[PDB]
Amino acid sequence: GIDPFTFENATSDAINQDMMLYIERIAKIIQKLPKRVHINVRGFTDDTPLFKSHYELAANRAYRVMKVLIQYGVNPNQLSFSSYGSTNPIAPNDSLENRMKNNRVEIFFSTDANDLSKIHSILDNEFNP
Amino acid sequence: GIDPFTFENATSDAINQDMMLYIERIAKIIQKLPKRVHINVRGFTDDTPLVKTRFKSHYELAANRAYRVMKVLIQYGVNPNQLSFSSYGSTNPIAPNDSLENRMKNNRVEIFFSTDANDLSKIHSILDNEFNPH
Repeated sequence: GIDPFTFENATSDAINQDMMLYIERIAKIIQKLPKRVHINVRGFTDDTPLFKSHYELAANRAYRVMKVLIQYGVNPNQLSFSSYGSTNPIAPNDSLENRMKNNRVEIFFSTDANDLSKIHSILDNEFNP
Repeated sequence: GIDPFTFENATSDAINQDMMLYIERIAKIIQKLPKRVHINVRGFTDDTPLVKTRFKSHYELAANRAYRVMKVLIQYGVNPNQLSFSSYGSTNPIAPNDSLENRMKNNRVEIFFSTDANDLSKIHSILDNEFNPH
């Protein structure tokens, strides 16, 4: 299914060419969804020491991804972004591997139950050969 | 006292030079505020039916207005963590949509501050210092 947008280094909001292409793919998918469906782009970090806060770094990540989605044709009306800083990690900040996991941006869908079926179907088909 | 960013007509999302200069003043003030104060950049339209535009609803036009203003604030150094944008479409007009000149007033972006009661005083002072200097 949809993987989060991972960031290569703990302290950067830079998006490499591979994630740029993956954001483009998701943008195109988003434009197939019902118009009443909105997308919240959520930014997170690990607890790597530092940007004057992890909220700032997360916000930049999320904002940048949102900007890329709009560049590739997602309607701004459907979009928002949010920063979660170093909170709500995918995994404890134990290892290199777990920390790297936590530096990411995730897509949340806002949908009624009818459109939820339609998103589900589109995503199930998009990511299953 | 502090005016909205008013757009040129019912369908424009263009930010002209006068508006860039005004957005820059607001970016300046934002960077002086307490870190706990956040800013919501709100976009609006009149209720004129959309013609000669790209732009399938007033919500989409209002969103691009607000988004574009927000991008400019960030260009001028406002921290994205303190920012969001919201589209209100043709809702919550400032003027009745009864005449052409009143409708034109509704095509705007407004800056909302999110603040606790203690920081509110600091914001007021900062706004005063910028927009009523002496």
